[PDB]
Amino acid sequence: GTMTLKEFIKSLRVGDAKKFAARLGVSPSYLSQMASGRTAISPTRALMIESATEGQVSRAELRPHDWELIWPEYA
Repeated sequence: GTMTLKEFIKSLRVGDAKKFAARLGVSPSYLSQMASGRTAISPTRALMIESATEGQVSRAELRPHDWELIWPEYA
């Protein structure tokens, strides 16, 4: 990918980021905790974020320490 989840959210307008949290089925607080590394991004939600950002925030940035194991085919 090109950027981290935190970097991508930083770039959205506040209104857009509230809509992005809504689209992901999470609260803006939970999205923030995900972007700040305070809680895990589930494998499915990583796929959701990857597809929503057209690959800009990829599963490798969202599960940096075990993406090679969860998706051996992606590598």
